Amino acid sequence: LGTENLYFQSLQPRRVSFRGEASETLQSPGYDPSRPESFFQQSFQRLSRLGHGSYGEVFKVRSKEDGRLYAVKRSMSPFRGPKDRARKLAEVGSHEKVGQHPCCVRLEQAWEEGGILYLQTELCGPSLQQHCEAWGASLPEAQVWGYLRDTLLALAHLHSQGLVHLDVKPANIFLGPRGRCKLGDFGLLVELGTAGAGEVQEGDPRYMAPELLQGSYGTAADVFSLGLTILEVACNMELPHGGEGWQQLRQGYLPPEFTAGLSSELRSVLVMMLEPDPKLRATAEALLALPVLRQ
Ligand SMILES: CNC(=O)c1nn(C)c2c1C(C)(C)Cc1cnc(Nc3ccc(N4CCN(C)CC4)cc3)nc1-2
Repeated sequence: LGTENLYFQSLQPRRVSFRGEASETLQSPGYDPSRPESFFQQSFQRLSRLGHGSYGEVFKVRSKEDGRLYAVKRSMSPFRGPKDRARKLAEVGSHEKVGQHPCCVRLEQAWEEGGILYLQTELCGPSLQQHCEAWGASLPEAQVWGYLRDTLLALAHLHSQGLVHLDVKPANIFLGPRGRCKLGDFGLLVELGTAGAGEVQEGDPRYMAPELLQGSYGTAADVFSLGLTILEVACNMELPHGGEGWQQLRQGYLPPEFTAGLSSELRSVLVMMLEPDPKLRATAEALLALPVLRQ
């Protein structure tokens, strides 16, 4: 990748896909390629900004094609070059590899224009982080068990295919109707056994599995991250980025000032998920087999 001819070469949208229909031309009611506005500008009603960061922005939109609501994630600035472009496009690939699942945020379509990547997904509710902020307290365990089960279902789906999300956290879990949720943000997702060697994009340090400090990547890392995710939302407990507390949470410590009110059942499951040794840590499939996590 770091050596292509025409390294610097950079107008109308091109579909990004699983090599099915695409590579392809896009069309839409409201879109005329000879007008200078982008496909995104012409083909959607932009309703609000749902999120933003160094990556770009996510908008709530209404599609002019079907009049339905979606989210569109748009990258910040034109591709830096071939490696940046490949890195960003790989998020679409990760969706293709994951495939559709009721506990994963669904990708509807993706395209690039003018060096910008656009991912149009289903519109979900707020993140679990945002939900906890609105609640202003610990979530009732009845809510927690549902979110735990749904995100475990998502992880089992990824893990069965040798995929690791690597950034499981409340901010990347989105609420659905009637108590469900979905795992999203596949930007850091990796397929084990494929380079880059030291497949090095790092998730949020608050939720990182301890074995990742020595580069031991595996599906078990996601189970640990989800354990801390659920601990945080069930206890309204801020997680340390580092220091003594960060180490203790990775040595089996459950702070009594925060966790004394957990049911024995939920505590028991969290201990399984937070096991420091990834070889001993429960798998998502194994957790989902526990009667307490049944349908
Ligand atoms: C890197 N970022 C993302 O992947 C990402 N961020 N958001 C906010 C979304 C994504 C996805 C996973 C790519 C797609 C998506 C799909 N749906 C939502 N829904 C949503 C709804 C409401 C809100 N809020 C409403 C109240 N507000 C003050 C803003 C937060 C945030 C997100 N968010 C998103």
